[PDB]
Amino acid sequence: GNRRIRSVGEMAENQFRVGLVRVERAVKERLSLGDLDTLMPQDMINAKPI
Amino acid sequence: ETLRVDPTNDRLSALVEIYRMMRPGEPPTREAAESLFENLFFSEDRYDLS
Amino acid sequence: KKRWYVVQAFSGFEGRVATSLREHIKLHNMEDLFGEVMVPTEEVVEIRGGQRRKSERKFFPGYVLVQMVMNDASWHLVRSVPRVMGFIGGTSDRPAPISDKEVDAIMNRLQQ
Amino acid sequence: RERMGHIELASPTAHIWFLKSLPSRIGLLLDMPLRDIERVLYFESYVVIEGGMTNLERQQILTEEQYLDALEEFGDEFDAKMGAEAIQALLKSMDLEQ
DNA sequence: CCGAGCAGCTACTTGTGAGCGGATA
DNA sequence: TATCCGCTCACAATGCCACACGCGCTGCTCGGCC
RNA sequence: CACAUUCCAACCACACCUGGCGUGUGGC
Repeated sequence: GNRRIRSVGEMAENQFRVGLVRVERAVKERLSLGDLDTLMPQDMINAKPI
Repeated sequence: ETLRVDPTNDRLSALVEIYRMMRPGEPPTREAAESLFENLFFSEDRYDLS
Repeated sequence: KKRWYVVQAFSGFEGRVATSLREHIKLHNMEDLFGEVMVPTEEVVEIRGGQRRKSERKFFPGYVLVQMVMNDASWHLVRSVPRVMGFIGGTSDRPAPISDKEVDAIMNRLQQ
Repeated sequence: RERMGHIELASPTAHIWFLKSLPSRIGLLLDMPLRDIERVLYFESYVVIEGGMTNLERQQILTEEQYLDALEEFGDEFDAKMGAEAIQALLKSMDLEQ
């Protein structure tokens, strides 16, 4: 009752979040200069970390 | 006993003392230190009780 | 007084950290407390020759020393922006700035 | 297999084994607490040398403020170096029999 | 500009012994 | 001022064997008397 | 004149290969 079991799904979601926080910091520092009418919501995101 | 061993009395000195306990040195003001205490235990980005 | 404190950043990201701290200063409208980046990478040393004569605006240690007024809010602002791993200075956390002699020295390095 | 070279370090540095032995050699030899020697080693404080006519103790340590406020008292004979070079000068200026 | 090598993107052990304050007579 | 007590840090925790696998991408910096 | 070596019928010399380190698993 005090020991919890985690499956592959929970670990995968955890690692997805670990990558997502890095991509979040990246998109936040990239949004510091992006203005209106200059970029589509595609270039600010990279595949690398996640 | 925990009260008579408490060095600080008000809320602001408590915050700066707990900040010094968390981070070595870096002595802020009361408002600057409170950011840590409010971001570590009561922010949904660094505390994720499922 | 706007003193010239020294700050270290991530290896290579010196100019990027400089522009990030400038955008942070322009963000919280705290220009009355800071000066400019004073990026000391004035090392136009280049290699010229056959179809390749570009310049190198690099070749300097990773130091982005910034002119600013030392304060709690100023320090917390320049530390809140990431990639600021190095805040040089012998102190607990409140260091002493550089003197005017080294100021003129780095100014001469800027002019040369 | 046997021929070796060397590196001429521009700044003489301390040997971490003799500084983190617990008890460290310099910590007992230089009759100075290991905390202050570590403070001098990582360049966050000063240690004075060749006191002589100054009011300070020759082996005493100082911070940056403790150095700037005391520099105006003596600037010619009072000197406080701040790097493994300081403890090297301490070693070289130490007598064994005395 | 070209090529070559290298950097950013933690806590259920417990026990033993030694050392460094520290507070009490 | 001596001296026991409490907090902190270094060091240790078989042995063998067998198999399998791994150190990336973008980015940054240094390389050079014919 | 002197010091110092002499570059070519079989063949001697020109050989032979990843525990750097970590992780995972299994056995005794």
